[PDB]
Amino acid sequence: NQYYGTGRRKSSAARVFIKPGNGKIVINQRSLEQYFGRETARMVVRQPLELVDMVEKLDLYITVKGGGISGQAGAIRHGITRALMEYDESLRSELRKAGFVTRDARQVERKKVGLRKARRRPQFSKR
Amino acid sequence: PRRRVIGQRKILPDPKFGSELLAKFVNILMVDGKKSTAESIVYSALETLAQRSGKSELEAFEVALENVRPTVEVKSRRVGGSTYQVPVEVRPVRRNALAMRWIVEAARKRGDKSMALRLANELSDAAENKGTAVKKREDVHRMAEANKAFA
Amino acid sequence: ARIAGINIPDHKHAVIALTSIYGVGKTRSKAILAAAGIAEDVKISELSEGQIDTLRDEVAKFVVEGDLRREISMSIKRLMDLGCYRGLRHRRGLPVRGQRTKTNARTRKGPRKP
Amino acid sequence: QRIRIRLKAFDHRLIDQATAEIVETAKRTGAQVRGPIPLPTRKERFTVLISPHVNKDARDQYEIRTHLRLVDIVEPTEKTVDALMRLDLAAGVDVQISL
Amino acid sequence: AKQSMKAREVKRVALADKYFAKRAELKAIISDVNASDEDRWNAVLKLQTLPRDSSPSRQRNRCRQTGRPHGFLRKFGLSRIKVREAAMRGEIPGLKKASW
Amino acid sequence: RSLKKGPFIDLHLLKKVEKAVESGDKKPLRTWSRRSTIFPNMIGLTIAVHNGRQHVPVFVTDEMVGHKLGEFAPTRTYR
RNA sequence: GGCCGGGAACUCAAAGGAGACUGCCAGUGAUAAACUGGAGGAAGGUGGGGAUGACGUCAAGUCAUCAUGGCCCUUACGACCAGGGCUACACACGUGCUACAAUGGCGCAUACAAAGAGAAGCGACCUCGCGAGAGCAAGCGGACCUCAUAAAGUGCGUCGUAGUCCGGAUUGGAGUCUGCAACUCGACUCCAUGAAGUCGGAAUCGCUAGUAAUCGUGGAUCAGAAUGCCACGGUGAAUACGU
Repeated sequence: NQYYGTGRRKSSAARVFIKPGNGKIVINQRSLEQYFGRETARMVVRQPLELVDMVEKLDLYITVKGGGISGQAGAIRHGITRALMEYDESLRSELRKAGFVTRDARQVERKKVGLRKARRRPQFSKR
Repeated sequence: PRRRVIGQRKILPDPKFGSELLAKFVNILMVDGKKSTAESIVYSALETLAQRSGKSELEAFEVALENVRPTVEVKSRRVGGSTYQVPVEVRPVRRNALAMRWIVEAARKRGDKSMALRLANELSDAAENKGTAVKKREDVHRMAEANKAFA
Repeated sequence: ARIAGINIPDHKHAVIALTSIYGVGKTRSKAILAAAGIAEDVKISELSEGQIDTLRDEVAKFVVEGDLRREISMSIKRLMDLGCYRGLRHRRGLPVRGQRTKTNARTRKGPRKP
Repeated sequence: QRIRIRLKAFDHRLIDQATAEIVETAKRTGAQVRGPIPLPTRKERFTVLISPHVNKDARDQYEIRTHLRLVDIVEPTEKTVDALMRLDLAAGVDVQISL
Repeated sequence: AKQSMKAREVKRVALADKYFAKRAELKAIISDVNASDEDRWNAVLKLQTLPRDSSPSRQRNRCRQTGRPHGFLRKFGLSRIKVREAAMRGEIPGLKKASW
Repeated sequence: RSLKKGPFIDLHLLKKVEKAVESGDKKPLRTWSRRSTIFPNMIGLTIAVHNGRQHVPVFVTDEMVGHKLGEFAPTRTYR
């Protein structure tokens, strides 16, 4: 059987399928170490499994598109959390109290007329 | 502000070790949104510093900081048309912030070849109680002591 | 080492060192070294008399130093004598390629004069 | 064979009305139809100055939207093609028929 | 604008419509490679006897209601002022004030 | 300008030059055409070129070939 | 290789709907209006960003977008035509771009976006040229073709604090393209030359979170000519004790 989750961040979407046994992770047809060259990204992706002691008991099949590095890592974490909730349905309290069940609704603000950026004004002189 | 209360932002711990203090240090060192470069510099410095003293990186860092943490400082007051220096106490968060800021400012002014080398040299000298960081601490403490009458 | 009437450094790589000649840039340095058959990151200190003679022979094919200076001076003098728009600009000291002169123009005018 | 219809409009209520009409007529004449598939909307933007003289801020921003629909008919018959070609729709819907 | 400027525009458009094909032929002659090398000279000398106003690049877009040579939009054929007037009166299909 | 096109000249100027060279002696030739390249068959003549107000007389020599006619009649007054 | 047969589950597209209300719990308060905490929930107290500008002030700006009272010229202050000027240069001010370097320059080679435009238009594959480009030619009125290869980043070498392998003004020669026509007065390419400048006196400006700082991408006007204007995403901080 499969357990499914969808995750999102800045501009990225991630599809996560989880199955039981012999922990191994495939992402867009590559390995974790092949895909991410950043320790921070690796730690982010690995967090929830470390939090709930099931690191070496589940296989993960993942696809992700849109955005950059950090956005994709966050999307993946969100999706894993959703899939785990679907699988078990009793880790919800721990996951929430940790902080992985919320969607992070932080986007890029727009440019406005008369300014150089969202909030930056030109230089002002009195005389 | 005037009528506001501001909460505390969460900070992720470092990946190699698990300290938020080191994360704050990396943040204070970064420039122009380049976190990877700052992480490289910090890790290289701690690696080159662990050998010199035969102790863990966290312990070396703590020892270096404890000689630059300040306790009292001086604020400026002017209500009678004249400027007075008034001594006030510092709280632990501000202690840590000032210590890290002074360390990095002192490092940037040195004359070695690489930023990692300069940082390692400054940290070792601070552990040995020498350098511009300790000089700044001493100067601030002198200025605080000279104005005890205005407390 | 003397090449075209001047001494070239001895602790640099050949590609950088050869550029000390008035008339040799990076492209010409690469061309000359490829033609002679020497590497590009070999110091001038570890070459031999035969190699240096080869390099002199290669450099002999171009126009360098005094001849180049004579050519440039004659070119400018021709215009200055003819008296066209470009010549007048050359002999008044104001820019020649049609730039602005309400402000700036300081590489041709020098520092300000109150 | 197979018939493809593309519809464009500035008003989505109008476009939905026209699409429902076409689907009903097609189905009623004994021919299968694959339900209408929505396609991406097009947004066009403009910016103008709103003072007859100097002031350089003080602008206005306008937009025009275009809605698009696509409908497929899989096995047309002579009566079906006649019924389609003998139809009339609103005056703000653009229809293109391809065989 | 003045009344004479629009007259100039109309004259220009007429001549540019009149002389279209001749210019295309002569420019094909000059551009095409492996030509006689004397037909080229003759064609270059001949392309400068046709009237000057016949080149499409001597034309300037103007608003169709007033004649303004600045602030022109191509989708509508008008300048910014008249575009706004029509838009608020409700005479441009599909246009409305936008926010996002 | 492009080498695949040849130098540019005005037809009326070219005809006037042909006539003057074949007919020998020539007083100065008045022209408003400052965009014409100078051809080798012009040496020895006097071309009076417009500059905005008057006509400046230029006596052609052999180092001027390849230049436009306008570079020998400046347009602005400065002192 | 979503290639092929297939499936309607998932991303996603665009029409109808649900959801947040101080609605629930405890405490304070005039038996009030409210305030400081907690539960669940994607989101909590105006969730974040836009549009929306009261009676009036400054005889504020615009008779050169347009309309109009009164004045003034009609072989001329109204027409048409080629050349020049709006691009000048002892000097003074405002707004910006590039730098003064190892958190860097140079050479190799390898991940991850978003939003747009296109028939007198956008121009793939192939061949020729060191290069800007040239020749011959598919496709596309477009979730299908084209513009179109994101850059900072990561991995491996070299440079070792020098006015330099930092910076790229100015000037000499040779070219490409648009256009009847590039002297005055266009953009771009190749070879050469290699100026000022080592962080800026008295003053003085922007910013409270996906914000400042830094990296790339697109459109309008337009034959051709952005370091300006209007839009899009990637990386991502420091501090607020108080009046």
